[PDB]
Order: sequence, then structure tokens, then C-alpha cells
Amino acid sequence: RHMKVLLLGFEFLPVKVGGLAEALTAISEALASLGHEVLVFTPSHGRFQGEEIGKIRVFGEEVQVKVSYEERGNLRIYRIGGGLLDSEDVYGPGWDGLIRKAVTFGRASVLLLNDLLREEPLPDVVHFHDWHTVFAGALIKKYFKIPAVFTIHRLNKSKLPAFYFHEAGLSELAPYPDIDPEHTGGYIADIVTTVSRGYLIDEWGFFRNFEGKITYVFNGIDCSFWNESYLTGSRDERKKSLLSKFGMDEGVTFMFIGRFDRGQKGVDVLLKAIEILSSKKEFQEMRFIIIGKGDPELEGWARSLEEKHGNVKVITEMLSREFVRELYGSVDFVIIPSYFEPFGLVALEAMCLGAIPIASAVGGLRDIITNETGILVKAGDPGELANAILKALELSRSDLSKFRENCKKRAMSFSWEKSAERYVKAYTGSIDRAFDFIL
Amino acid sequence: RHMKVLLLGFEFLPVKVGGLAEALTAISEALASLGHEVLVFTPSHGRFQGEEIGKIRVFGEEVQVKVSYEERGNLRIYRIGGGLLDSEDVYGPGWDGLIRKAVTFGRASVLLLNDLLREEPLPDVVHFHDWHTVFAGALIKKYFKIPAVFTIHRLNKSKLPAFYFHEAGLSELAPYPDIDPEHTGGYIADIVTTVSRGYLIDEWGFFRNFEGKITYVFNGIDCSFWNESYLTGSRDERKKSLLSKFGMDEGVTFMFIGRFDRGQKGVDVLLKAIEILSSKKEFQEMRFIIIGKGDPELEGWARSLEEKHGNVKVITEMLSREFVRELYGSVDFVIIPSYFEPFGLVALEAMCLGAIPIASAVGGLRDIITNETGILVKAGDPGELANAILKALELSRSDLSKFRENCKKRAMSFSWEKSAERYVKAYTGSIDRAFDFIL
Amino acid sequence: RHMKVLLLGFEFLPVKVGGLAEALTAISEALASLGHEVLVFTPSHGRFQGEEIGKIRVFGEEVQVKVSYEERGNLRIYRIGGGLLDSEDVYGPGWDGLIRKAVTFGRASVLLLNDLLREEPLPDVVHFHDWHTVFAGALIKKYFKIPAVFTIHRLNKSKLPAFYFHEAGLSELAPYPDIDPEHTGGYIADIVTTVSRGYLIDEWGFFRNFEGKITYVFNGIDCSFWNESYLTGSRDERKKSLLSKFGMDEGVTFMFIGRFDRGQKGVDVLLKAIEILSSKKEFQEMRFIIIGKGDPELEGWARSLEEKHGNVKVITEMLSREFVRELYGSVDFVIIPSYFEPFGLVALEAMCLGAIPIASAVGGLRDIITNETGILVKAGDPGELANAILKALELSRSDLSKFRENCKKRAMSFSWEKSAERYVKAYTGSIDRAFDFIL
Ligand SMILES: O=C1CO[C@H](CO)[C@@H](O)[C@@H]1O
Repeated sequence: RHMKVLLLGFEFLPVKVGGLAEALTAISEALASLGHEVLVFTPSHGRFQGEEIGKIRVFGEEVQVKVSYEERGNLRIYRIGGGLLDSEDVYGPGWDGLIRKAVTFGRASVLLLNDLLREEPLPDVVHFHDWHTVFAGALIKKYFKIPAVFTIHRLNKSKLPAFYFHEAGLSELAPYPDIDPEHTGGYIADIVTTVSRGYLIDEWGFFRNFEGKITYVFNGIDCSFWNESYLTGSRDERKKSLLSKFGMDEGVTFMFIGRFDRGQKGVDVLLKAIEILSSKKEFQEMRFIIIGKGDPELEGWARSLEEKHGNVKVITEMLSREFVRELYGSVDFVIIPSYFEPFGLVALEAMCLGAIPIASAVGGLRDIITNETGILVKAGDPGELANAILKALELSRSDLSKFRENCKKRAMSFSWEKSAERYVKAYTGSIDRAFDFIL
Repeated sequence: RHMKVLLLGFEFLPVKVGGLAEALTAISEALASLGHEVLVFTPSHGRFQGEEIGKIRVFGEEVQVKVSYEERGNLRIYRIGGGLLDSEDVYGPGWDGLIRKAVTFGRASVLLLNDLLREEPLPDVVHFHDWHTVFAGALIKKYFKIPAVFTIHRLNKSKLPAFYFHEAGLSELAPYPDIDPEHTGGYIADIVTTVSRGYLIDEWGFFRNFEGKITYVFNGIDCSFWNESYLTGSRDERKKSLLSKFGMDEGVTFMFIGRFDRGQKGVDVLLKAIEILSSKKEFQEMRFIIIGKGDPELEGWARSLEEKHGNVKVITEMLSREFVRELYGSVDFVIIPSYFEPFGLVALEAMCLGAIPIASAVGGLRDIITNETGILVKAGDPGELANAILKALELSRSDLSKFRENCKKRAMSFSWEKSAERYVKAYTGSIDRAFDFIL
Repeated sequence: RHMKVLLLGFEFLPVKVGGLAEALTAISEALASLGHEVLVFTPSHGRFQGEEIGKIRVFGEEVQVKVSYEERGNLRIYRIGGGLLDSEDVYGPGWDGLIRKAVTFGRASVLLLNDLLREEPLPDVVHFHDWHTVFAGALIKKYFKIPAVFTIHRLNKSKLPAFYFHEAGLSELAPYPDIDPEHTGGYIADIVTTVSRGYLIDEWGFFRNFEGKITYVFNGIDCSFWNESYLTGSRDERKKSLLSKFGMDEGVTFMFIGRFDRGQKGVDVLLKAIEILSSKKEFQEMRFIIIGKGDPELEGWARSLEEKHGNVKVITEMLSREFVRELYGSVDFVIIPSYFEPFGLVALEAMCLGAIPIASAVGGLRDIITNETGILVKAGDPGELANAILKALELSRSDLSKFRENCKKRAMSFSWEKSAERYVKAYTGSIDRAFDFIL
């Protein structure tokens, strides 16, 4: 039954950059709750000031390794400091520093584990996440010979000069002048995983190289927070109240939240879709809340539509989670026009608070959304999005209470416990995997 | 101690071409009797109609894979249908039909395992039997990386085109235009086994290639089934009753139960042996029952002797295992004049039920039969076979009850439990093996 | 754990050549006491009666293998005879003969393990000691695929011709014309160990080749025997009684217990130091007892000093093991001027009995002797040894009583039990090791 897991993560709470830190801490906590002893190795990034445990040679220079320690139940956390690991720029400083930081983290992890084997047994598996932890996972695999699992949360698609592999003591893994560290991590790993079944299919051109040892393991949502119990009144009352705060009157309400960028979150597709619809008679029946920032040309374009249309509103700030929870619980639909999506947490967050997703049929959004829980659409096509929005409006005159209930039931099925239980399977190879010849 | 075993066989009761089906069923039940969890994959051959579990691409076409499930204690059987696996011709249709049936068995077996691994732990070993299951054994070894034991029940000694290894997804196993699948099986296996010590010596020219990881595991005999307790009355009473059934009076009885072919079970040597004795005076004081079929020329020749003499009978139709038991318990002797013999399951069936075997001194028959439990003869020689039959008629006057009693006691020592116990040793490597330098 | 251990050693009590025989027996019994099943294979060296267990081919010749069996609780000892294994010359006969004997031990060990695996499980680890057993270790690892651990007690630093590896069935381990068998033993080993941290450091030029899988495991000492409890009277009484036997007065007594012709114990350093001290006034307070025998030139030098000084005593006759215990337990200081010392059992024997060691700072003597337990000197320097002896007379202020108490505490902590436990960590790989980048 019970196992001893070594989890290598390049970021961990309270260090927060993207969504990974939160994701790895949830996995690590969930594993611990199942009764597994979980050890976490992660850089301190200048957040913690630990005790000096030893010295290592890295890039022809001496470096004193420091360690900060926390223990919560079966979870044991180690923040490793020393050299570039004390640099606050989590993914830095610069492309050069980040790679050196990853290499130092690799040799520091071997030092720390080596000291632990002085008083305790070898871990059953080494679970390492993303290309930044590859040097650590490769080194631990190389010397201690324990099973390795590699999880890719998002493909970076970029090669590193052979130089950095030679310095990490992994020369044999660098037979060419440049190496993709995600290909190297998949090569040395026993089982490779990714965060959705759809993303695995979308990026098969790459994942194909690990046919028969590549699988999917879904992330989870904490619908202990994302939940309607924190909201008061009925949905209509909440929706009428929210719209008053925005300075709009009653209408079918659509919501976008995300970065304003190109070929990514698709706010540009949404904006063109609003322009297409603006000539239709049923446009003045629709309400649009667009939240986020980034590309200032897209922010200006977004602010032009707010200026030209009283039923469109834009907010270029990062709102709190409490305020976003109330937004998901008030709006009718959430629009997710992504060009690609590894998982799609925004969908789950909206679905748990009863908002109906209209999303691009890409990556994990295909796995999350179904016929009876939302609308999928062809990605990168404003006309087809505008048409999906028109179809969402006719639905709205019917009782959508069944749609909303199905969303809440489904979203809550994506638990972190289910996610953890399935990693335990991957750790022993007792798991299914992707084969090209299965139809 | 206890292990999850995945057993791959091409033949399984109630499907029955030769003694292979009975061998694989008994092994599987014996493994299960010892407390081990045994999963059997085997083709349906059109005898079982099952539920679809998915689809696979094989030879550029979509093939629907179906499964029929039977649970019987710790033994779990999966008859796999789809494409040529639905063909009623077990070892066909023809040479190429059998090969692509074997390739289909490979990818279908991966699909089923992949699906089982979605809700259960990975098996500790894969035990695959004869060259027909090599595609399945190799694929499961390649991807799932579990220990593999290859057991050869009969050596076919031929090569398949590389085309079929390419189509099976095993290009790295076919570096020439034509490939012996028995060499491939041995190569990729951790421990190779055959069904007797005598056959290992006889075919050392081949087995020599896997020196250091090659051994023998004797087949057994289900003396709980093959027993005189199911029969009633005395032996002479059953003997007289059976002889009168085919329209013959009392007299010493010899039996043959084997497939009609040129250089295998030796029906050609028996028929010519009968022609030598027909000129002699003792022929009228002898009875013959020649059960089997196959080759048209030999079928006509066996049929011709039946027409000439009211002394010889021939049965071509499918006899039950219950009726074959009754024949063994009635007849005085059993002739087993094979050119080669991997084991000799007919020998132990005859001996356990009381009949005295007359066998060729080849392969497993040397291990089974001794001077105190039967008559050994030079293989491929009709003269010495005829000579041994006359020596059998000399003993028929003497109460040879010790032959019958020593046969019973000797046959009982070859239990399937011992065979099962010894296969468990093979699965972990804890078994003795043949070395080139060990004389 | 309760693992099953197969231990390989070229000598084993009662066959004594160096210290290896006693050191392996103590390791084996300690493991047996901790509840592990231990199997020892060792050559008979023409000493013990055995029964034949089969034949092997070596060097184009047929050899009859013989075995003697001894059982002692959980310890099971197999002394393997046959061919050159019947040679009484332990490390012979001659250099070529010794290599052939070592090769014969390889194929004979494979034959014995092969027969044992007919009726018992495969051992969990193969633990082989020094280069003489590398043909056995490598062959067992090759065929049976079980975890290997290679312990170096002493480095011989020579290369053997490729011929011998080809005859041992290990052609793949000899791609060059000449091969260092100590390199070969580490390469094929999963974890390599050596008998001290200090000797690991001294020979890092060699051990660095197995960086990441090389570690140390100290030898031990039997403080059930080397104990003051057996000695009657106080230490003062014993020393005075000792000095009157040898015909001297009271004084600070120094002792040397080592074989002269064993150059590696620097008795010539001591003798020169005594000459340096003889011109000093405080020499008349010193008493010396040199024990051992060897070179006529060196014995003459010792017996010359014995003649010139009533201070000095030279004993060449073979002493009792009980008597040597009483010497350690009544002298003040023991001098160990070794040029090198992988462990330093003599220092522990003195310390466990209260004698304060004055020793060369080489190999395991650095690990055994601390500032609170004894005196470390620069190796091979008579002048620095003379100073150490002078400094010792100052400590003879009566506060060397705490030195003796510290020595007994420290000596006892080097038990064979603690050594056996750390080897068990080595067999699983759950142990700290030496890395190149850990400074
Ligand atoms: O000689 C034989 C060879 O194959 C089978 C074993 O799989 C036996 O049943 C048969 O008697």
C-alpha cells in the first residue's frame, strides 16, 4: 500500500509565480493525506534562510548548500539555498542564470538526498515536474537508480547548449550541440505523464517519442473554496446586483478572464467576435465583462468597444479570488477562447460556481467540457465563436438550471485525491498509457 | 511469495488441437491452486463471442477487439476475439493466416492489459508459450518492462518474413528479411524453458543459444481426472465390452492416439509395423485401435488396413476426454512411436489409467518411461516397433500387474503442482539452468 | 530486512593468510546473528574432505568439483574443492596458477549456486571481497542478475592478460589486452565499499572511478574477548609485575606488536626513534617492548639496541593470544608506525584494553584515533615519532586515566554488529556514498 515519494518541484508555496506552485503543493498534500511519506525538494529562491549542510562544486566554483526544513504530517519540505538558488528571480536571472540555477539545484539535490540516506531508506520513486527539474531527476536516476516519473505541465519547446549538460555531470545525455531538456526528461523517465488527455493528443508530434510509457493524469480543483455557499441570495438577484455595480442593466451575461496576448488566451478572437455581433439585433440583449491585461494594443481595442458599446465593460487589473468567485456565481457564461490549454482550471472554477463554459475545443478543455455541461467551438475563429454566443442566447430563454447543476457535479469530480491516487499508480507502472495503434 | 501472473497461450480448453490446450489449462489451474493470481489471455478462435472493449489498427485496418471473461477461483480467463481471432481454424487459415492472427493477438493483448491497468496493479511476470504468442510477449516486454519467461512446447524450426514484425510494431527485432520467432522469443526472454529434460538435450543445437538462462519444467498429469475411479467393473470386463462394441472378440489390445503426419507422431511407422506382423501368426491374437486424423495419404492408408483386416479399427471423429479415459482404462498397451517428443502427455494418461506404454526412446518419453514402467524402442524403425509388440504379447500371459502398478505410482509423481511450483521458481529467476561449461 | 546473502571470499577461517580470513568470518557471523541467512563460498585449498557435485570445463579440461558443508546457526559455509582449488598454496601456485585458480573458483561457484537453486530461492545480494573473487562475482551477476556489492580490503594494483577473462566466460569485460580485475569488480558492482573513510580518501585516485556508488563500511572488533574483565588486579599491579618478568624497573611502558618483515608496519621507524631518544635524559623513564620477528638484519638491529640498553626488550618467540591481551591491559602506550593501514585492528585491540595508541595518520587509523583518545604522527618519520613519545611522558601526569576511559568507549563502538547493519544498507543501496562534486 504505502510508499515514500521524492517530489522535485522548481516552485512550491509560498513561492508563487504562475499556477504551478499551487498545483504541486496540492499534489504533495493529497499524496500525504493518502498515507504516503512525501519529501519535497525545491529551491528557496531567497524566501528562506536555512542552515548550511555542505559544499558542492558547480561550474568550476565552490558553493555552500543551505537547507530550510518544514514538516506537516506525512509531508516533509526542503527549501534548498546556496548560490543562484538564493536569487529571487524565480525563473532567472536571465536565460543563462535560470539554466545554471537548474544545474545547481540538480547537484544540491544529490547532496541533500545523500545525507538523508545516512539515517533513512531510499525513496520508492522520484517524481519531477517540468524541464527545470530535469538535471535533478536525471542525476538522482543516474546515481541512485530508483524509478523516475516525469510530469510535463506545459511544453516549452526550446533547446539548451550541450555545455550545461556537461557541467551537470550528464555528458552522455548531450550527444548533440543542442538538447531539448523535455526530450531528455522523457528519455530517462520510466513513466511520463501530462495534465490532460486532450493536451497529450494535441501535442502527439512530441509525446509520440514516449509511446507506451506516456499517460495523462488530470489536475484537480479545490472546490472547498470555489463553491456557492460563500455567496448569498439567488443567482438572478446576484446577477442583477453585479450588473448594477458595473453600470449595466439586465441581460444575458458573458465573462472573459485571462491575459491579453497573441495566439494564446484568445482575447483577440473574442474582441473580433463582439464586433461581428454588434450589427445583429440580438446584440443589445447581451452583456460582456472582459477582465485582464497584457498587450496594450488589445487593451486599447478592448477600451474602444467599451467606449462604443454600453453593454461591454473592461477591467485591466488583477481581481481577488473572492471577487472572481462572486463573478463566476453571477454571470451566465464564461468564454474561454484559448488557442491551446494544457488543463483549463478556469473552466472548472466557473463550472463549480454554476457558470456555463463556452470554450475552444483544445487540450484539456475537451476533457472537462461535454455536451451536457457547456459549448465547445473551433479555436481561433471569431465567426464561429460569435455563432456559439448566438446559440448560447437562445438556450438562455429555456431553464438552464440543468446545465448549471451538471457543471457543478462534474467540476467537483475533478478532485486532487483522484489526481493523487492515479500518480501512485504511475509510480509503479500500474497505469494505462497512450499507444498510436489504439483507435 | 504470491504473484500476479500473466499467461499468454494460443490454445486453451475447451479449444483443443493437440495436448497443448490441456497443458496450458492444467498449468494455469495449478498456479491458481497455489494461491497465485493468474490472468490468461488467449484467442477465442470463434468459440466465444465477447463484448467489445475497443478497436485497434492492424495491417492498416480497424479491427474490433472483443473479450469473453470467465472467473474460476484465482484463475481469470480472457478469450480475445476480433479479426482473424474469430477464425475457427486454430493454427490458420494456413501459414500467413496464423502469422497475422499472432500479430493481431499481440496488439489486442496490449489493448486489454492497458485497460486492466486502468483499475488494477501490473502483473509481476509474463509467461508466454510457443512462438505464436511471441508478438504479444515481445510487445508487453518492450513497453511495460516486466520480467518475461518463454516456454517452448514444440520447436517448429522455421522463419517468418520481416513484414510481420514491422506490422506488429517490432522492427528492432527483425534486422534480416526472414526471422525465426523462436529465436526472437528466447532473445527477449529472461528465462527460457521447455517441457522436458530429454527434449532440451535432443534439441540442444537450438537451446544452446540461450545457455545460462535455459532450463526445463516437466509437464504433469491430472490424475484427479485421469483416474480409474470414474470407470467401473474389472479391466478384462471393460476390455471385452469395448472390443465387442467395434465387433471384435477378446484379445490383447494396442492403442494409438496422435495426429497423422510424416515426421512427428509416427503413425507411418505404426501402419508399416502392422504390415510386418500381418504376415506373422500372432497377428490374429492382437487388436488395434488407431485414433487420429490429418494427412490425406496416411488417412487413406489407415483406412485401407481397416478394410483389409477386421483386426484394426480407426476413429477419425472428435472423441471426448471422458471417452478417451475409458479407452485408456480398457486397452492393454499404448503405442507412442514418435520421431521426436517434447514431453508425451499421452504416456502419463495411459500410465495413470493402467495401460503399459510402448514408446520411442526420444525426448520426454526417456524421462517418463523406464524399464520398470514400459518398453522403449528405436525411433523411425518399423522393424523394432514390430519386434517390441511381439515382446508385449509374450508378457500378456504373465500377470504383469507390477508394470500397471509401477506405471500408476510413477505417473502420479509427475503432478501439475510440482510443475507449478517449479514455474514459480522460474518467474523470479530462482531456478537451475543449463550451462555450456557445466558438463 | 532478513535478506539472504551470498558472500564470496578467497580465504575464510580456519584458512588464515592475512587478516582477511578473520575479517570475513566476523562479518558473516554478525549478519547471521542479526537474523540473515548467510551463504559463504570459499576455496578448500586442498584442506577439507568434500563430496562431488558435478564437473566443469576450464582451460580445455574436465574438473571434478567437490564441496564441504558446515552449518553454524544461520551461517552456511561451502568450501569448494576441485582442480587448482585443491592447491594448498592459498595465493598460488605461482602467479599464473593463482589466476587460473581464481577462474576455476568462478565456474565452480556458478555450478554450486546452480545446484542449490534446484531447492531454494536466489539470494538477495552477492557480496564479494577483493580481486580474487571477481571472476565469481561477475559470472554470478551476469547469469543470475542479482544485486552485487564489491568490498575492497586491499588494493593489489595489477593487470591480468585478456586470456583469463575469455576462459572465465567474460570476454565482454576484456576489450583491451590487459585488465585490472579490481576495476572490473567495481564496474559490474552495484555498490562498492571499502573498510574505512581514511583509506577511501588515500586511494581516491582509484575509487574516484566509481564515484557515486563507492562508500565505506568499517571493520569491527570482538570486545567480548579483548576485555579488561578477564585481567586480575589493577593496572598498576600488572605493569610492575610485567616489568619484573622482563627484568626492568617501573616506568612509562611502550609496546610494538607487529611482524618485522611486514615492512608496512614501520618497526624500522621505531628503532631509529629509540636511538634518537637514547641521548635524551628522559629516556631513562621510558620502557620499550618490541614484539615480532623477521629480517635477520632488522632482528640484529633490535637485539643490538636491547644489548646497549636495559630500557629495551625484544621478544621474538610466538606469544599466546591471552598473553597479548594482558600486555595491552598493562602497558601504557602502543606504537603503530604503519606506512599504510586500511583499517587498524591493532589500535582497537589496544584501545578496548586501555592502552593509549600512538599511531601513524594513514588510512583507517585517522578514523579510529581522535585527539581525545590517542596521538597521531606523520607517517615514516622517526623524529616526529620521537616527539610524540616525549609528549606522551608529559601526559603521564596521571590524567591519561580519562584517555583510557575514552579509548574503551570508542573502541567498543566499532562492533561487528554496527558493521553488519551498514552492509545491509549497502545491499539495498540505501546508503551514503562518495561523490566528486561534494567537497
Ligand atoms: O508431446 C507433446 C508435446 O506437446 C504437449 C505439451 O505442450 C504434450 O501434451 C504432448 O504430449
